[PDB]
Amino acid sequence: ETVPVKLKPGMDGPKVKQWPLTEEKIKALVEICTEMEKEGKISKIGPENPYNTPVFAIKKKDSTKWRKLVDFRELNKRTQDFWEVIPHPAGLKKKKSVTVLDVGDAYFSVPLDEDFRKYTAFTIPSINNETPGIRYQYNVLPQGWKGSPAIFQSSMTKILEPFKKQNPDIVIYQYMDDLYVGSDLEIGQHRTKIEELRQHLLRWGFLWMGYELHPDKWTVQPIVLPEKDSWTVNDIQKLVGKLNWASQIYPGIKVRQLSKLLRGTKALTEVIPLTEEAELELAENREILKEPVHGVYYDPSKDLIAEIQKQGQGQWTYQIYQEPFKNLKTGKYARMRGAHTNDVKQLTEAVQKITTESIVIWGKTPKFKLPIQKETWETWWTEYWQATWIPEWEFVNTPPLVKLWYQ
Amino acid sequence: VPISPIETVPVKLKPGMDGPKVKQWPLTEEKIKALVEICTEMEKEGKISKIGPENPYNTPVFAIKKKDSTKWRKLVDFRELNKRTQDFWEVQLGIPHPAGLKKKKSVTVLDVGDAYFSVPLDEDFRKYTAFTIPSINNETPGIRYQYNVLPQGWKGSPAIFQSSMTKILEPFAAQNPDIVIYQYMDDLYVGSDLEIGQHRTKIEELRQHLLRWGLTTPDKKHQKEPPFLWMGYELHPDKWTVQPIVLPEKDSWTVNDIQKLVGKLNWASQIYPGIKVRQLSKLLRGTKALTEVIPLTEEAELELAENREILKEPVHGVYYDPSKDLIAEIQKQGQGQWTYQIYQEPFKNLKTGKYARMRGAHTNDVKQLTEAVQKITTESIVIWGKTPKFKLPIQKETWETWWTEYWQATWIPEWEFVNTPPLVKLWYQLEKEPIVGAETFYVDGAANRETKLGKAGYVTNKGRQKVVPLTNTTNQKTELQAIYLALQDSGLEVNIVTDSQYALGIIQAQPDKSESELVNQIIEQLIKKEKVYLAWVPAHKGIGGNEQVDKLVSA
Ligand SMILES: Cc1cc(/C=C/C#N)cc(C)c1Nc1ccnc(Nc2ccc(C#N)cc2)n1
Ligand SMILES: C=C(C)[C@H]1CCc2c(c(C)cc(O)c(=O)c2O)C1
Ligand SMILES: [Mn+2]
Ligand SMILES: [Mn+2]
Repeated sequence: ETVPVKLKPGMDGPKVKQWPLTEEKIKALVEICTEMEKEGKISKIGPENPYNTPVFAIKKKDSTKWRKLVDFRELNKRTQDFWEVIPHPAGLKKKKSVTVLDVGDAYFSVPLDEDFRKYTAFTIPSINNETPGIRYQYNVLPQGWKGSPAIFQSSMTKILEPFKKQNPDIVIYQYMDDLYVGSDLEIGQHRTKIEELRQHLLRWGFLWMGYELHPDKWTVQPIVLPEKDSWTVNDIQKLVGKLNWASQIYPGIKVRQLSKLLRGTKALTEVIPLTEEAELELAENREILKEPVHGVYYDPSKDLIAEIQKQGQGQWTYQIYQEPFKNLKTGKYARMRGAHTNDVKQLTEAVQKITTESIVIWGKTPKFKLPIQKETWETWWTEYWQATWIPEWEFVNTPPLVKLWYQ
Repeated sequence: VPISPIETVPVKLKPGMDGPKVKQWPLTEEKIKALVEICTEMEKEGKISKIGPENPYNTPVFAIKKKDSTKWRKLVDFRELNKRTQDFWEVQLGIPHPAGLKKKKSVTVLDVGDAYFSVPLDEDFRKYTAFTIPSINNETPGIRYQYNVLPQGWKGSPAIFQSSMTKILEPFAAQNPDIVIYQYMDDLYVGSDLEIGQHRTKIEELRQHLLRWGLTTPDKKHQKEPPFLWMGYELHPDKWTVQPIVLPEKDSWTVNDIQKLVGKLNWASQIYPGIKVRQLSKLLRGTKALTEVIPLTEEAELELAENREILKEPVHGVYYDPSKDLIAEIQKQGQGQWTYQIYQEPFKNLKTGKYARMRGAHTNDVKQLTEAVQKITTESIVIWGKTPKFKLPIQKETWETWWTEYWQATWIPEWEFVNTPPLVKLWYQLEKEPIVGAETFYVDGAANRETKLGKAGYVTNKGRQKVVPLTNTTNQKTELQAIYLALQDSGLEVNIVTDSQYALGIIQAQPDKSESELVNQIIEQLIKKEKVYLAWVPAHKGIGGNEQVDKLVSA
């Protein structure tokens, strides 16, 4: 049977243009859709259906099996809002380990309400516009649709009752196509319970992949002031600048003693010995920075904003917040990936990592502000994307001064 | 002999709307007899059907003489029904670009101006297509008709016809992967490479395939044969171009004339290499309104004149050979203009093109080159489904220095340096640490919001000082002026300390050309220095060099 669904009142279906696809992606999508059509998952549609949602292809990693990904951002925003009868696992973020599981295939075993199907239309375009684009619409619950985990909930709730009752300490959370499973087990039983879980699912009617995370191992990032034996006028100028900035987050910060070191027009490279009034003030200020911020709270009706700064030689810093200067999370990615060759691949990898963390902690994705030209991002993100969801984003074109102060 | 019917598409009016109820216009006795004759055969052919008085919808019908012929033609004005008809999925959004097509030995053109009326219109939607032929003298109830097939002029006819035609051709194309089929309009075009011997066979098989739907296709030699005039181009069996581009010879140019010229040069730029249009589009800075008869700067005539020497003789592009690699070459022209050519074999261009920077006051060559590359990349994906290999005028070393130090993430796909001046280069590099032994200039500006008077100056560690009185100026301006003074009065190496976020935001943006001559002067100064370290400090935090110079310019 089919639980009904409608759009938010005011609102017609999505009419989003399909963006140019490379030849490799088109062949992959043609092959995939051909077999999904055979299987009744999707059906060809006519011109009386004016809706459209973008679609592209992504090879999950270290592999050669393409996935088809539909960008339901617009439909999601546009489809009414599906309360049931979750708010959040405040302890998923606490659990030693967490394994992420692709359970999206389950969705294709529930039919979609015939009156809503038209809204899931998508086009596989042709190179150089030479033949008409192949049009299709979903007949079953589609992956990437927010209605999808919601409607299927009931069915997933009872599909997991056995495992959940026999393992009352394991935390299982579900976001879009993804099942998040967290436990303090030692990292080898943890795997047994997982590869159990899926055998317990793959009985129950590519879920073999795993992405292990360690929330207890994340990796926050306060502000730090340098510890030096000899300070030049420039070191002190940079220090006073950083402290002036931090005083916008922490009220007790004070500079005056450090500022009064730089009395006179001195050469930037001149060494300046610190007064005891200075070295006290610097000390009290270090203390204040070890305390956490004041009045910082999450307000689940508000959007999460994520900012990212390129710190060079492969490092990237970021902050998540809802209110300016009220950081809920800050971090750094002095990882490898991506370069030393490719800036954009690194940025794409960072966005995915931050999104994953945001899902685990608050159960929703943040709106990204990206240090890159819109034209450069749009032309390349899909070539490195590997997640089944897609967050929102906007572009930053003015270099932020606070760049250094977060590294 | 049985024939498969053509399934109809369910059509609806937009929600909340009802059919059209437009009044029929009064016609001349002559036009009515003509319409009656015309409608009579259409009805005999099944295209339309007489309807009762129940139907309350109406659409105006007209009669237009055909280029002064002995014949008449009927025009049903569906503008009003079109506003109330649902939206459809246009699958002829874009036309394919000539540079993307494959070369075909043989290409036949089959007409289907008849198969268009074998396409039925959804039964429940027919009532909305009602129209009325007025009666002679208005003495009898006008003849009422409604359509049974896709009406010419109705919003959905194109989409429904094209999709119906595609659905029929779908199995033929698939089964015959050695031919290409394109449904532009009412004539069907089929190309191929196989010897004309068997290419004629394929055509006969297609006509046979179309007979399954009782669509006949009319067994003559269509008037259309290579070359074809299509979408502003000339398509030939092995080559393509634009059509004829002719630049008027004029003693007077008015906003329109220049807009018309820019249009031709833009359209021509896809195959004619080198085309420039900056000095022209610059003369149309921004108004709506023809005409004005604006004059041509000594650059417009020089830049345009160079155009004529490009379009002097015909230039043709080749077609795409999938088995061969695509290569894109870019050259800087200056004034923020760039030109590129895409080819697979040396000197044999598939297509060419230009790029122009967007609105902005500060920019640099590297950023412009990058934008050009992204544009070419996108266009390439659309036309060939792949990214070309790039040949660019910039040294690998320059590019590396640039992207590793730029605050934004950036990327260019697989490319190679091509040594053809003018090369793109980095004009100056700020230093990462303060310079030892170099004089430290603490700069500042200030201006009175009201009087607009300000001061710009600096003080250094060596006691050097300066404060200059300024008129007609803003805070942001004064702060840029102070930096300029420090640059002017310092040696080849220098440390500059400012408190202006605005000035830093501009130099951190790393421009090599600007719309503000102030910034241009500064740029010119940076270029002449050996080493420059720009430092920033917060205003009013009790700092030397800064607290002093601030007092000197505040007044
Ligand atoms: C887009 C298109 C327009 C017309 C025609 C439209 C009109 N009028 C005719 C055809 C057959 C096609 N389609 C394709 C697809 C792939 N390669 C080609 N090659 C190709 C086309 C025409 C000539 C010529 N002469 C040579 C090669 N054409
Ligand atoms: C509140 C103040 C002390 C005044 C006076 C100087 C002054 C002020 C401001 C806003 C900005 C500057 O960049 C600056 O250099 C100033 O000297 C404001
Ligand atoms: Mn200032
Ligand atoms: Mn000042």
